[PDB]
Amino acid sequence: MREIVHIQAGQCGNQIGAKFWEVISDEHGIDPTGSYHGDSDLQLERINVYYNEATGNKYVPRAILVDLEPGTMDSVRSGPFGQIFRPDNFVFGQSGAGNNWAKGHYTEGAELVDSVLDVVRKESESCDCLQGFQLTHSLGGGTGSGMGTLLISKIREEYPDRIMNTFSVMPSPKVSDTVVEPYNATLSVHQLVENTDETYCIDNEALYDICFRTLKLTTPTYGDLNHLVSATMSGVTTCLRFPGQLNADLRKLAVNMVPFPRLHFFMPGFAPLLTVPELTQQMFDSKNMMAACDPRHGRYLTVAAIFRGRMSMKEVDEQMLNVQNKNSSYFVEWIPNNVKTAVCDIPPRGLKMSATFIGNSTAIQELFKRISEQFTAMFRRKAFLHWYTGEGMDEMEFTEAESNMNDLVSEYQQYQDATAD
Amino acid sequence: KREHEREVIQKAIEENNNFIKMAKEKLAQKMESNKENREAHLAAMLERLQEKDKHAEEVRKNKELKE
Amino acid sequence: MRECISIHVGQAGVQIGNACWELYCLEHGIQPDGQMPSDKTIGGGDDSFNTFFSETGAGKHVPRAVFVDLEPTVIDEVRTGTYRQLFHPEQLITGKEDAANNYARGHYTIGKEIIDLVLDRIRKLADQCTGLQGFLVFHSFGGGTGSGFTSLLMERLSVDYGKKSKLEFSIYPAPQVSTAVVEPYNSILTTHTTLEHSDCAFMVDNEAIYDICRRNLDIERPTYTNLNRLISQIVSSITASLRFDGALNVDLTEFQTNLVPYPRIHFPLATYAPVISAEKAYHEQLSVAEITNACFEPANQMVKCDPRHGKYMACCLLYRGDVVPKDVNAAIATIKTKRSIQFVDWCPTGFKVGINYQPPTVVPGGDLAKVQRAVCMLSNTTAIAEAWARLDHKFDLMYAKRAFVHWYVGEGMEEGEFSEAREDMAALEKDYEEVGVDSV
Ligand SMILES: Nc1nc2c(ncn2[C@@H]2O[C@H](COP(=O)(O)OP(=O)(O)OP(=O)(O)O)[C@@H](O)[C@H]2O)c(=O)[nH]1
Ligand SMILES: Nc1nc2c(ncn2[C@@H]2O[C@H](COP(=O)(O)OP(=O)(O)O)[C@@H](O)[C@H]2O)c(=O)[nH]1
Ligand SMILES: CNc1nc(N2CCCc3cc(OC)ccc32)c2cc(F)ccc2n1
Ligand SMILES: [Ca+2]
Ligand SMILES: [Mg+2]
Repeated sequence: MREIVHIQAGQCGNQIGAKFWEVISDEHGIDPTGSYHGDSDLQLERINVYYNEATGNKYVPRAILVDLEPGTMDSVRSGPFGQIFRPDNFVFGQSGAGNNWAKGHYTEGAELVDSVLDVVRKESESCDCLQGFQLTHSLGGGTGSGMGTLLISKIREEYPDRIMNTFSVMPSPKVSDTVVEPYNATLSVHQLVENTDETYCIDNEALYDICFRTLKLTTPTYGDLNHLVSATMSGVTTCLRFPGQLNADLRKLAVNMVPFPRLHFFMPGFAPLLTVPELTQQMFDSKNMMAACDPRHGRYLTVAAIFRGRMSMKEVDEQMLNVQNKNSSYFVEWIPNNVKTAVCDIPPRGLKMSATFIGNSTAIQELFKRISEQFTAMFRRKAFLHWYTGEGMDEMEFTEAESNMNDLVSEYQQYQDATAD
Repeated sequence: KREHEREVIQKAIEENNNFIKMAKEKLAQKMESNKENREAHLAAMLERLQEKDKHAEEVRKNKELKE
Repeated sequence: MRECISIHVGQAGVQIGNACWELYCLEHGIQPDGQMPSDKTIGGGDDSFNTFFSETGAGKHVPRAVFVDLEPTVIDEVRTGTYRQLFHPEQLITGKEDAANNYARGHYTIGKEIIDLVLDRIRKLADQCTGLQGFLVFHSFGGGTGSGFTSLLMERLSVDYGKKSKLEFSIYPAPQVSTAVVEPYNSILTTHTTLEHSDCAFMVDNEAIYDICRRNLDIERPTYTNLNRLISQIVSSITASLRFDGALNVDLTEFQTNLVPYPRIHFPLATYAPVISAEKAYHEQLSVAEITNACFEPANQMVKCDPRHGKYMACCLLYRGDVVPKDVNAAIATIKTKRSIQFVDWCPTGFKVGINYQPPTVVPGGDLAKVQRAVCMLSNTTAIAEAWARLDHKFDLMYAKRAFVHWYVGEGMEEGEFSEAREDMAALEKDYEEVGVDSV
């Protein structure tokens, strides 16, 4: 057994965390009660990675639901599948975070945090071999951003030798008008660079543009966006949840994908939104990236691809060999064989062949540059500093997160520019 | 000639031994420098995570200087 | 006596042990429950196959082997597979967390947690031995367990068994089957850490084996099960001299005299023939001279290199099956005139020949044709140093940007171990140059 401990926080955190559990429950053959009505035993082989086994043959998500307002918490169990969760593992506040990061990190989240920590430990100590954690949250919603990054900091203090894998949702003025989101995200990133091993950048700008342009949804709902995210999220865990040639776990992914501890922000991709050449073509196409970044604007440090479906893998071998050949100037030459692929037989519900694409591209600096621009438009003005400096923070705490993220892109640009000879 | 016959067999023993020795010591040296090293690293990670809790004290104490 | 204990480390080592020990059983007529109808010496004997199998009083023949992996996936398949009955549980040693493709975790972090248990199990095997000869260590270069734990074990074996012989079967990494971008790092580290502790190491290049399967068996996309079944045939040829009796049979240790001219130059190049499919072998019978020629076609080597653009310091032919020396001698004489076989100037050019009459076996439902006769050539050629150049080049590309080196340092290693390892490899490559230079 290799147990990941799941953790949803804040508004966006809990919602994208719910559809995750729905989708993999369905793939693994598990109904909203927690019993197994599935065809193939391949759906149980690695079932303990995300699922506590309960007598009566009931499987309980190893999940910790968290928020500083009980609204989101109620909608969860009311939602589809709400009754497969462990009732103890809900941990709600009351006051709320009010889209302030200082409220989630230092003050109001700080009080609720030790109660969450208690729930982590109980589930952790029940693990034969703890991989580590994955946290779903957003980087604009005060609870997910500030408390999430505080809960990371605290979990790392107590499990410094476990992997910290987060799904972070990036604010886009095309999806939320709330003015202080460049502040929240930048303060979260200052933390994510230092205390996570692997972060999938789930960009709302990229989810919006996708639904608008490719899906032609004139006005898309947080339910249309989050439809993208569950297909993404189901992809980048397929090698955790199912057997394969490789013994995929959260640490082997970090070792192979993170050439430098700070450059651990991944660009995810999904296809289709077909023939093996088209998946491969699309899955490297900027239009299928779940981060608003062009790969052809930087270079790939490392890449991992998951082919789901029933396909001639010899074809996939040549197809993936084709893309690197024809796109060689877009993969750093100083990391040999930096493109790996796995192939799973079970496709998600509804597609006969998907492909999922994880990419450490130096073009992610594109995403961080956007947020660094929205930030400085405010900080040059000192706008809204009272929501934070009132909660006790210094101004140099904003300057420091700003120079930290500035550096993170300098470094992405340093390795895009680097050459072998 | 017998004196030399026993020097050779004594040299083979001497060397087979000095080899088992330098191995045994090279390992223990490596394993020790490794324990030190790996620990120094985990202690560094905590000393800085813990300076994060001292800055959560300073931050909260500033907001009590607000009332 | 003259017993050999086999140690199978990590995924590749353990699965190749499966291939090998299933093949041995089929060669010696041992059933999956360990019983051997032909052995009338019950509970023991000093027959040749006893060098690899001990016998219980109840008639079971038990591999003198130990499987070690830092996680349980791969060894659990043994514990429940067709040959589960062959192995006493104590022989199958697993941990909980693997090395996560990290030499450091394999060698230090995770691996320090299990080494004593492993050496204790190895000792329980050595203690059954009336005249233990040495160890056969199967492992990958690429994996974190394969590389880091193997070398920890090798260091420790040198301490507990002094100069007693340690041979290696080492899987050299290939992009077509690689599992990790870091396999060059693990490769250089374990090669350096082990060089002093190994007496002879037979390298298997996964791309060589992959190509051979694709060309000669046409498997479109060969599996580990495809590769391992061919590896086991080459392993079986090298060990056939220890497990089988024979008038014309040459002990493997006698070939080692010729194969190792200096302690660091101990990497022989293996080449095997014929590897042919059932359909392509039907009605087509391959002569002693045909299979012998195959040995000098570079596309049949276990390692990709050009012996034609290097020099030989040794050349051995291990034949099994329907082969007599007259044929052999004829075949060699033709090849000598018609092929590019240049020896260094300091060693004789003769070919050392062994013949085991027991014909090769195939595994049920395998893709290899069952042939009447087969050969494995073992040559010491400077050409093998090409494989070190390739690997050394990949190492350098990443180590100049220090890519991934933090995962090693965070586990307790120092950059100095990397440069110390690489420098050893650089000297190894220069040693291979020096030996081929002419005398003065
Ligand atoms: N020929 C062959 N090679 C294999 C096999 N399994 C793994 N390998 C090779 O081994 C290399 C990786 O090392 P592994 O043995 O899989 O890893 P490990 O020894 O279990 O060590 P860990 O990292 O802790 O898992 C890859 O380059 C593979 O090509 C196999 O069954 N047959
Ligand atoms: N993609 C996506 N983004 C969301 C969702 N809900 C909220 N967000 C984003 O998260 C930010 C607000 O964070 P929020 O979840 O409300 O924080 P919370 O109230 O403490 O949980 C906004 O910028 C939204 O764009 C969702 O369901 N999907
Ligand atoms: C847990 N997620 C995960 N991990 C993977 N690993 C671990 C195993 C070695 C590995 C080496 C890599 O070299 C660049 C990249 C990635 C990976 C992985 C690999 C795939 F080819 C496809 C999907 C994957 N998904
Ligand atoms: Ca007997
Ligand atoms: Mg393993």
